[PDB]
Amino acid sequence: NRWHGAGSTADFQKIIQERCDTYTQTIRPGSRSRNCQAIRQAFMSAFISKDPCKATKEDYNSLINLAPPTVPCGQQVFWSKTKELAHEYAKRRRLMTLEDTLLGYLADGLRWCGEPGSSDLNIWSCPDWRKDCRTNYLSVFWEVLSERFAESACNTVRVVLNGSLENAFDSMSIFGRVQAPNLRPQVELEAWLVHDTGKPPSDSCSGSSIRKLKSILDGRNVKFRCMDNLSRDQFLQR
Amino acid sequence: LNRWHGAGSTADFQKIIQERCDTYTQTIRPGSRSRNCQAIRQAFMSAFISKDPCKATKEDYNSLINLAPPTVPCGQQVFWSKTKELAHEYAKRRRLMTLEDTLLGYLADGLRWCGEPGSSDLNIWSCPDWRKDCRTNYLSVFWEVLSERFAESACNTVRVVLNGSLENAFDSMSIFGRVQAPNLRPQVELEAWLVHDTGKPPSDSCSGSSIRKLKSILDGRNVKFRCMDNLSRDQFL
Ligand SMILES: NC(=O)c1ccc[n+]([C@@H]2O[C@H](COP(=O)([O-])OP(=O)(O)OC[C@H]3O[C@@H](n4cnc5c(N)ncnc54)[C@H](O)[C@@H]3O)[C@@H](O)[C@H]2F)c1
Ligand SMILES: *[C@@H]1O[C@H](CO)[C@@H](O[C@@H]2O[C@H](CO)[C@@H](O)[C@H](O)[C@H]2NC(C)=O)[C@H](O)[C@H]1NC(C)=O
Ligand SMILES: *[C@@H]1O[C@H](CO)[C@@H](O[C@@H]2O[C@H](CO)[C@@H](O)[C@H](O)[C@H]2NC(C)=O)[C@H](O)[C@H]1NC(C)=O
Repeated sequence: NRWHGAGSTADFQKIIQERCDTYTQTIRPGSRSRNCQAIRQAFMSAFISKDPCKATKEDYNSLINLAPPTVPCGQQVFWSKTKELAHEYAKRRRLMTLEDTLLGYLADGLRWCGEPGSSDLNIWSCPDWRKDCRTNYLSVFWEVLSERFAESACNTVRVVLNGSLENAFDSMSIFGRVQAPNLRPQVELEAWLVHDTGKPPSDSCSGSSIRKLKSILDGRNVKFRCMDNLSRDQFLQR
Repeated sequence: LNRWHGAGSTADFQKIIQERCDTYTQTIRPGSRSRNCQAIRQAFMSAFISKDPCKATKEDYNSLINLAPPTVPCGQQVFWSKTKELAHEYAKRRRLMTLEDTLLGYLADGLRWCGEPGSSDLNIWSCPDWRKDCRTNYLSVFWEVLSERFAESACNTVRVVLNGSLENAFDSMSIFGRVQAPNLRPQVELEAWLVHDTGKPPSDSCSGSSIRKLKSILDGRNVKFRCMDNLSRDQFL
């Protein structure tokens, strides 16, 4: 197919419904009950048969309202450029990243796109964010989910950043661009800049990029505590 | 066209929306960054103009709510039902926030609006009454959409000001009842303040039908509940 991105995950619909069952029954049973058939149907309806490069935030409002990415106060974890580590940290400390919310869990690691005049997914290729269009259903999903995740944050939240990069805070990242500026006001944020096993840090809490982050948080009336110069192992020990 | 049961659209609706948006974003609650009030007003108009006033859906307000979500800091939220004036004077004095203190709630408070298919203008003549005409009207749908997100957004300790004075301080069919209470997140703690007129005595209290009503809803959602009754209008304020 013509897009520069990999095609939709095979059997997407089955995966998201089975993941929904597993999540609602065995991961976060609670609660209030949710219909996973309805959630799957809402997920498909958001993007199926639509122009794969005209995704808007508004296409996802209904899906999100069925299961907002809300995490109990003091359990929320943000991350940027630290995928593996942040999730290991969350899993071990019993915390929740975006990928641990119902909708994040459904979509984590999946790919999807549709095609006008078709009720099927495009399993051949999907729009690439850089080569094709930013406004694609995969990228917009994560942007909008990220935004609501940031909005619903409460009490103490933590963020895991990459101390082996020149700028641990990337203002063009999803964290920098969508999450930090939408963080609920008056929450408290603790940041951990963590470096490879490995090697001396390339960024710190005193670096320019973190000062940029503090400036955004000052604006959101968010108290900020930053810790750095820790290796992955040292971090996971504290 | 004057066929509906409800008062027509507020005259100057568009001007009023723009003025209030400027006031809110510049003088009341300046944000950490700017919101484009022209864009907000355009989105508000586009939601309903030239549409069947009885075919409103929540989706019609997606763009608008995305421009200005009615969310606020934990512990800040004041809910109300049948206690508008009291609740708002309460909120003001304690520097808390009702829905009407959010950007969109502030824009829309006390206004009416509806359109008519094939017309680019508001219907100044009449608009659908939510009882006598249709529930799916742009005025009722707006408040339900806003109310739901505001309730969703609540965290830590939040409060609701009830009246009674009424045989049922908690009306299960009010917006608070259908839409707010049932959308509070688990572990949120709701304080209910049953305030009678003062005024001769009450009519309802933290014991009654109406509450086993509310409390029941909170239970089963995992919302903690504190009910303070036997309070007057002067005590409370
Ligand atoms: N500012 C407002 O006009 C407003 C309207 C509706 C709802 N709210 C939000 O919900 C709560 C109050 O609504 P309520 O229905 O619990 O309280 P009432 O005093 O019973 O009603 C307030 C106004 O809403 C109207 N109302 C109630 N149900 C509907 C409906 N289904 N459709 C249109 N209007 C309705 C009602 O007639 C009254 O003028 C309050 O916490 C606030 F957050 C605000
Ligand atoms: C900080 O960022 C770097 C760059 O992304 C990460 O290193 C990559 O990690 C992946 C996943 O293990 C490897 O497959 C790549 O080979 C690595 N790329 C490079 C350029 O080294 C690193 O894991 C991050 N560090 C922390 C502490 O999260
Ligand atoms: C409880 O409900 C009653 C009835 O709505 C409220 O009384 C009204 O208040 C307004 C504003 O002062 C008056 O103009 C109306 O005449 C009143 N209506 C009736 C039927 O009395 C009363 O304000 C509410 N009490 C509290 C504590 O909010």
